[PDB]
Formats: sequence, C-alpha cells, structure tokens
Amino acid sequence: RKPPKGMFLSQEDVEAVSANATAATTVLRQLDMELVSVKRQIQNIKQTNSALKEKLDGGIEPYRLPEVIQKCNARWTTEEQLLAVQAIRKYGRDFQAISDVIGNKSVVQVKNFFVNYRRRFNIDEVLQEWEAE
Amino acid sequence: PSGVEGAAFQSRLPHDRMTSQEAACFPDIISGPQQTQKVFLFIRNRTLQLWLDNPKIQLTFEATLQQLEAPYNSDTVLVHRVHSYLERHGLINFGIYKRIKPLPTKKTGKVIIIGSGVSGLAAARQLQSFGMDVTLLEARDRVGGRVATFRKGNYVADLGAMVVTGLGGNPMAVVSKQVNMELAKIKQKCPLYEANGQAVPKEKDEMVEQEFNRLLEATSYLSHQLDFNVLNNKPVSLGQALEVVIQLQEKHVKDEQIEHWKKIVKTQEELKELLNKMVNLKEKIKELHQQYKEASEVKPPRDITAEFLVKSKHRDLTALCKEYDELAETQGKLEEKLQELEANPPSDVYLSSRDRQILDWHFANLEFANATPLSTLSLKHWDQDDDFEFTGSHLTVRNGYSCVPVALAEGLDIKLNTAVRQVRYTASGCEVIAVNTRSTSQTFIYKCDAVLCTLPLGVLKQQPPAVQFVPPLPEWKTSAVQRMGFGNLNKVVLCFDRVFWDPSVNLFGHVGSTTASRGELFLFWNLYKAPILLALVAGEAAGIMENISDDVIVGRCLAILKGIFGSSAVPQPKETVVSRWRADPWARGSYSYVAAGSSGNDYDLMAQPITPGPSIPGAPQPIPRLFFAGEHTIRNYPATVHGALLSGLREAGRIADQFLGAMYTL
Repeated sequence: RKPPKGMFLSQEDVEAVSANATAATTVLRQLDMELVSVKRQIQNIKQTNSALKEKLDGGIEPYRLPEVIQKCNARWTTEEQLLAVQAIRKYGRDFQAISDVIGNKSVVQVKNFFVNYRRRFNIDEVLQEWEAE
Repeated sequence: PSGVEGAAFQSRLPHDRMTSQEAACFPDIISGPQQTQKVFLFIRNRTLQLWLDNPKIQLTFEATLQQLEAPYNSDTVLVHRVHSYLERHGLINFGIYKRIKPLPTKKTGKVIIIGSGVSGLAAARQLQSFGMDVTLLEARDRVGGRVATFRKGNYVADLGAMVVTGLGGNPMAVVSKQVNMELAKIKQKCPLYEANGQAVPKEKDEMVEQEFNRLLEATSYLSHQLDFNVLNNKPVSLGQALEVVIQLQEKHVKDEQIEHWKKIVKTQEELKELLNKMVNLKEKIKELHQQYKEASEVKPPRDITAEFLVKSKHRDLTALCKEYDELAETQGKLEEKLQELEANPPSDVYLSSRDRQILDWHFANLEFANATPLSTLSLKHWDQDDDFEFTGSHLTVRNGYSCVPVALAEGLDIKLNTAVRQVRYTASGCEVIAVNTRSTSQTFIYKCDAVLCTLPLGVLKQQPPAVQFVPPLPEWKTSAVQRMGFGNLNKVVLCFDRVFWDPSVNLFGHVGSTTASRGELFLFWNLYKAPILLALVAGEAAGIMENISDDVIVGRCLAILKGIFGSSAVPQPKETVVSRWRADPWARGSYSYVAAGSSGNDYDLMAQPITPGPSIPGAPQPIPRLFFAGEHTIRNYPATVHGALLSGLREAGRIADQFLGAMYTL
C-alpha cells in the first residue's frame, strides 16, 4: 500500500522517466543544471551583500546622541506650549513624537493639550494643513 | 509444528483443509459432512506420520490399520482408499526402502523415460514400484543429470546442485534418512572483499545490504500498487524496475538539494534587502546629524522656532537610530539562520561509485539465485514460488550430491550413452529412436505404451531441434517453451594441497570492478573435507565466460585470491575443473526462471501430457501417451533438485492412474 520509508515513487515521476530511453538522463540533467544556476546565484548575492556589509563599517556609533532623562512634569510653560504647535505642524497626530520632542509631557495629556487649547491655538487649522503635506 | 499436524506440514500439505488433489479422488468426502472430512484428514495425517517416522521400510496398508486408533480404524475401506492414494502419488513409500510385499512377477504396460536425471529416476523407481516395466534412456555415461559430482582421489566437489534448501517440508529430508548423506549446515557469515583485496567495513557491508532489500520492496510496490507491468507494449523486467527505482532515488536527492539551496537564496535575498535598507537609513542618519550639529550652532537663548528645530532633529535622529537597531537585530537572526543551513546540507549523492559496486554484488547474488541477468526476469512473477519456501537452514552434501541419484539408480534398467533423436507417439503407442553417443552409427528402436520426457528445458528449446517430436508438439506447448527462460550458472573448482583461508567461513565474496563483470567470480565456497575452494560465475558473465580457456579462468581466480590472502599463501592448485552448462548438449543451461512475458502458468502448461489424434478417422479419442517431468514442470518448486524429484513422483502417479486405473475414486 505504501513504499518503504525513504523511497520516493510517484506516478508522475514514474511516467516522467519511462517516456523515452534518455528521459531519465534528460530529467536528471534538468536539475543538475538548475542546481548550478541557483548555486552561483547565491555566490552572486553573496559578493553583493559583502559590499553592502562593507559600506556599514563602524555602524552608527559616532552619530548617536545621549538619552534625555528628565522627570515628566505637570504644568505647561509657554515655551513648552509653543514647541507643541510646531510639533503638531510637523507631526500631524503622532503623539509619541510630539511627546518625544517636548521631553516632559504625558503622551496622554498631549491629547488633553490638543483638546484644551484647541481653539486658542487654532489646532484645527494647524492640523488640516499638516494634512495638506 | 509437530504431531499428526507436523506430518502434513512436512509433506507440503495443509493439515486442517483438503487439497484440490484430494477433492478429485474423494469428491464424496469433500462434498459431504464436515465430520467425515475431519475423519479423513486425520487418517491422512496419521499415515503420513507413520511413514515419516520410519522411511526405511514399506508402510503396508495393514501395518497402517494395525497402528491406527478407533473410531478411525473402523471404516477399513476409507483407510485403504486413503493409504492407496498416498502411495500412488508418492507421499509415502517413495525413495529407497525395504519392500514388505514383494515385486509382482508379471509386469504391466511399458514406460520409456528419457533422461536419468533426478526427475527421471524418481518416476522410474515409483513406476517399477507399481509393477510397470521401465527403461531409462540416458545420453550421458552417468546417471546424474544436473546433479554432477567431481571425484578425483579424495577430492569431491559438486558441479551441479550442491545445496539442500532446508529440511522443513523438504522431501529430501526423507531421502537423507534412507541414503547415507553427510549433510552439513552452511554458516551464512559472508565477508565481502573489494577489487583491492581489503574487506568491506561493517558500516558499508551492512548499510548497502539494507538498501538492497529496500530496493527490492520498492519494485514490488511499482508492480502491485502502480500496475507498472507493461511499458510501450512490452512487459517490464526486474532489471528495468530496479533502475527506475534507482533513478527516482537519484532524482529525489537532487530535488532535496535544490530546495535546500533555494532556501538559501530566499534568505540571502532577504538579507540583501535588509542591508540596502540599513545602508540607506545610515545615510539618512548622517544627513540629520549634520543638520542637528548645524542647528546647535545657533547658540542660546534662541527663539522657539530655533529651539524647535534643534529639539525636532534630535528626536528624528534618535528614531532612525531606533529603526537601525531593529535592523541589526533582524540581521543577526538572518545571518545565523544562514550559517544554520550551510551546516545541514542534505545528502550529496544517492550512492557513491563505491557503494554502487558493493550493491552490484548483491545484484550478482540475485542473478545467481535465478541463474540469469535481471533484465530477463519478469518483474511481476519472478518470485511466485517464494510462498512455498522450506524452513530450516541450508546445507551441503559433504560426500557429493551425486550420492543420491547413484542411490536411486540401483535395480533400474538404464541405457547409458543412448541419445534420443526422435519421439513418435500415436493412438496405438510409442516408439523412441535413439543412437549410440559413442558411434552414432548404431541405431535403436524402443516401443512402449508411454514416454516420460524429462529432457531439460534447454534441450526442448534448442533450434534446430535436438529431438524431433512426431507429430510435432502443439502450439500451446511449444509457445510455453519459447516463453519460459532457461538460465545459466557456472562453477570453478580449485583443488589445493593446504587450507589457506578462514576454515570456519563457509563462503566469502569478491566485489567486481564494473557492473558488467558483477557476476564474474563473485563468490567462493568452503564446503568439503579436502581443501577445496569453489567459485561462482553468474549473470551476464556466465555465458561470456564459456568462451575463455580454463587457464585464463583459473588465472583470474588466483588473482582474486592473492589480492585477499596475499601472493605467498595461495599455491598452485593441484586439480582444476570449470563447467559450461550452456555448452553441454544435455543441459543447454543450468535451470529455469520466470522470464519477462511468462508466468508460473507456463510451468503448468509444461506438465500437461499429450494425447495424440486417432489413427483411424472416426475412432474415439485415445489415452495420453507423452508425459513430462523435471524441474521446468513443477510450478511451486522450479529450478531445484527437490522440485525435479517431486515432478517425477507426480508423473508416476499420473501414468500409473492412466494405465493401471485409479481404484480409490469409488
């Protein structure tokens, strides 16, 4: 009912190698060639990746910048309030970036800040024209 | 098994079920109540046991009934019906025993038997047992047939049959009890040596053997599950089925390899895309770092658009420094998953040019079992007789296997050097025309009621005919003759003056340089007392080795031995014998096989006897006059000595039934 384990026999395969007297040899050189095609295609992307790996010598350690460690604060200084309106104009709705910029503001009350001075700072007009980009 | 049930087994009979033979002699029983069937079956098995426990004395009908038990020993006619059946068809009182009831003075009917090979002698002795007049015509000067034993001085080596295939169910078990035979068990240990002369390592010897049997089962799957039995109108052979299995295994190793690397391109390609993003992100880092370091140049206190710009670019740079670390994390994963896959590459080939030479020895062994190349063997039927394998180990006859035919031959009328040239069979009887082999001038005429032909299948196949049938054999018989195969297999007997091999090894192998020469001197045997080594020449090699002088053949033999034992141990052999059964006019090969295009049903065609037409037109259909026996006529036991012997016993019963009447069918 089933071949010995490890043996591989299928009707299609069997038909394939019975068809002629050289079908076997033909079908066996159809993989021999196609295996070289893949094999040197590897060494082709291998060289290429060697070049790209060579361009990242040193990674990005000279371009790194220290972590701003500051306790989050509650009140809104005008200076802090003013940054926001530019963050909004340059970041649409990414509250994380906006809080990242300010550095002392609750990701949470950035939305509160959006909700509060929404008329005094004309945040709608601001947003609609971040959208325009 | 043992008991009265063991006697049935050891006579090739189901113990609990009645055979097609017994249904024909006892149609009253087999259509009757289950209870009488069991009664009959018991007295069958019990007389058999009576015979088998002492096969050196005639088992008389009335010695039987004395030792039977009631209530079975009441229906004396059933016993007599049963006892006579077993005697006619040779399941009891066959072989060489002391008769109790003496031979009849007046003989009845006349049988001419062609050939005093083992089937011939078996029937001769049974017919003469049964009261008939038998003459045997032998073309050779010895009564062996294909059981041929060399003897010079104290050397003894069989050129013919040499192996009893095990005593469980073997009628030769009976014979050895009657004929002094030195039966010795054959140790199956068999170390191979390659062409270099150095043993195969147990790793290879044992790992290629399993591939061998795995390959066999494979072909079996192709035959019985995929109906791969006919290709481009021709029937498939075992050899072709094997190669198709091998090529499909070679094909799947390549498929395996191609999908393994194809994983590697799919991940070097993944990695390539990563590096591109990493290189293009680093350049976006570089540019922003510039712009931030510039915007830091507007020193404080600055206006909020300036502070915004400085704060803004620092977040942006950090973010893309965030992304770039997620991408050298994901690099490390891909850069190790790549070193993983180069670490497990699949199998590089399917079989190395070395294994393929060790495998080819296992194929040369199979070409020995069937005495023919595997491109001839019918894939479907080449092993149809496997269901009737005997139990027990295989054996050899240390005193030479001709000791048996020479034994059966006593007291028989045998005409040696008498070659049949023509068989005439007609409504009124038969005449067989033989010449003297020594002076083919002298011509002989033998008239008889019936001819038993035990001519080898190689002889009946000879073109132009070695024996003329008058009238010709019908097409259904001659077509079975063309379809069957007659194999070939030759031996080289090397007689030395001192043992230089492992004496506890019965057999060892030589692995061959090429596929073509795989059968050429691939196996050696130590079996006999004297220091004799025996070498096989099987498969395609066998036929090709008959056109080469002994000296060259022993030349090669001593090379293969030197390479294994070293050039100073093996001396010159004292006596040397090489055999060519395909050249022998009285064999024309070694034994039969199931050729591609044939089937075991051709073996039953070989055995149907011939009934010639009426002499006077309008006269009624006569008696069968021409019968056939020998190894090519027994379907479940071809190509063996025990199968020859059984064929002769079968024909004696059929001939006696036809010419003496079957008193036990009433």
